[PDB]
Amino acid sequence: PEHDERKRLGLKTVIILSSLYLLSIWVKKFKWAGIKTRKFVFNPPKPRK
Amino acid sequence: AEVTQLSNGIVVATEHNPSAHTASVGVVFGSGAANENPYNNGVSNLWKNIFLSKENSAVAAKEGLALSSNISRDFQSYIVSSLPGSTDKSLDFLNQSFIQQKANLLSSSNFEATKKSVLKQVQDFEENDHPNRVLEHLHSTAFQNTPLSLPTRGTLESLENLVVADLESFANNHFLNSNAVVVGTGNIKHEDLVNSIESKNLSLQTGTKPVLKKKAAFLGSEVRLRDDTLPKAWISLAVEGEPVNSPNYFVAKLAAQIFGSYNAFEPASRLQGIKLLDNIQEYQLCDNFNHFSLSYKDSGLWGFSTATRNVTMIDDLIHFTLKQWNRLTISVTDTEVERAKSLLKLQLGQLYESGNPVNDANLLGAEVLIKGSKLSLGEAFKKIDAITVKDVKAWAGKRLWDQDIAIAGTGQIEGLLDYMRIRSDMSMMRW
Ligand SMILES: CCCCCCCCCCCCCCC(=O)O[C@H](COC(=O)CCCCCCCCCCCC)COP(=O)(O)O
Repeated sequence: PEHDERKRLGLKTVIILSSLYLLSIWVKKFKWAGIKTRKFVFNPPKPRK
Repeated sequence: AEVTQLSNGIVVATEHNPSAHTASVGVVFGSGAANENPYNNGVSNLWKNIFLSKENSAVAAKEGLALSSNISRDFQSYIVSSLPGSTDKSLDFLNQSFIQQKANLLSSSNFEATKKSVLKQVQDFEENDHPNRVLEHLHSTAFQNTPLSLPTRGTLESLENLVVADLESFANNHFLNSNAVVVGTGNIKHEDLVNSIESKNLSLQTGTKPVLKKKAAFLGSEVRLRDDTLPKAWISLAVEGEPVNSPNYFVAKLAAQIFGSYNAFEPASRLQGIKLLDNIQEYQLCDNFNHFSLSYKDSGLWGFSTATRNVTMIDDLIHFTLKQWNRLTISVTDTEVERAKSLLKLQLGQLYESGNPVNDANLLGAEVLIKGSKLSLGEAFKKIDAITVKDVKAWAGKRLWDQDIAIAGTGQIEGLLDYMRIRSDMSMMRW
C-alpha cells in the first residue's frame, strides 16, 4: 500500500544525491590541482659531506 | 637639508650639508637587473667589479679617492668619494677611463682575472648565505617568466658563458645620457658642481634605451630546497605589495611595523608590544623574524622571513603568524596604529639622515630618476601622521584578505605543509 508514496520520495532523493555527487567530483579536482602539477629536479651533491 | 635639481641637458641633483667632512660625486643609471635577459644575467655585476678592479683602484688611491658601487633592480651606481677641497679631481676620474677612454679597462687579462673572482663570490654565496639566498628564490618564484625575477648576482652558468663582447653590448644600450643622473652629497655646494661640469662639454650621445617587452605580474607559487644536513630551517612568505608612487605607499610600511622584527637572544627584544610574541615565546617556535615592505616601479612585496631550530613545530609558527595578519582587516586597535607611527618615523629618520655620504647618494639618485624630484622628511612625516584605523582596514581587505601567497624555504623543512593548508589561513572565517 506504500507503492505510490514510495516512488515519489525516491524521486526527491535521487535528484538531490546526484547533484551532490557531481559537485564533489568538481570540488576534489580543484583542491588536488597543486599535487598533480608538482615538479621535481635532482642535482647530485658535491661529495665530501 | 634641501635638494636642488638643475637640468642643463644633464640632471644634476645635490643636497648640501656644510657640517660634513667628506664629499661624494658619482653617476647613477636607471637600468638595473630587471633590464636583462636570461643569458646575459649578472652582467651588471661584472661592471661593478672591473670598476673596483685593482689596476683601476690603484690610480684613484694616488689622489686620495675611494671607489664604491652597487647593483640592484631598477638602478646601478658608481661613486667616487674624496675630501671637500678636492672634488674637481673626482670629476676627472669619472671622465677618463669610465666615460671617455673606457677601452683599456676591458683588456683580456684584466677581464679574465675578474670573472674568476666573480665566479667564486656567487659560489660561496650559494653555499653559505642561507637567509639571503632564500629571499632570492622568493623573487624567482613570485615573478617567474617576467623581468623582476632574475638574481642581481647572476647564476653560475649564466656567468660562465659571458665574453667581453657582452659588456660593451650592455653599455651601448644602457649607459646613455637620458638614462642617467649625476649626484653629489656631503660638503659640496650646488653651484660649484654645475659650473665645473659645464666648464667642459661633458655629455653622452644617444639616449632612448630598449622598452622592456613583458610587464611584471605576481603568481602564487612555492619552491622547496630541502637539505637534511643543515641544522636549521629558513622560510620567507609574501603577498603582492604597493609600488613606488602608489597612494598606499606609507600605509603598507606602517602595517609591517605593527608586527616588526624579533631576536630571541636579545632580552629587550622580548619585551616589545607585539601581540604575536605571546604565542611564540611559550614554546619557542623561532630564533628570529622580520617583516618587510619592498617596493619597485612595477609592483611590491609585503611579507616576513624567519629562521627556526624547532623543526617539529614549523606548522604552528606559520599558523599563528597568518592568524595575526587577519586582525588588520577585522579587529585592529588604535593603540597599535599609534605605536607603529612613532616607530616608523624613527626608522625612516635613521635611513635618510645617517652620516655616510655614499649612502645618501644611492638614495638621492633613485628618487630623481623615478620621480624627477625628492620628497622631504618633513612632508613624509606629515603624511604618516594622517593615517587612520580606517585606512589600514581598507588597505588590508584589498591586499591580504583571501589572496594568493608565494613561499620559499630551505633546510629541515619536512614539517612545512603544502600549499592549500597554508593558503586557507588567509581568511579567519570568524568574520
Ligand atoms: C544516519 C542515517 C544515514 C542515512 C543514510 C542515507 C542512505 C541513502 C538512503 C536514503 C534514505 C534516507 C531517507 C531520506 C528521505 O527519505 O528524505 C525524503 C526526501 O528528502 C531528501 O531527498 C533527502 C536527501 C537525502 C540525502 C541526505 C544528505 C546527506 C547529508 C548527511 C545526512 C546524514 C546526517 C523525505 O522528503 P520530505 O521529508 O521533505 O517529505
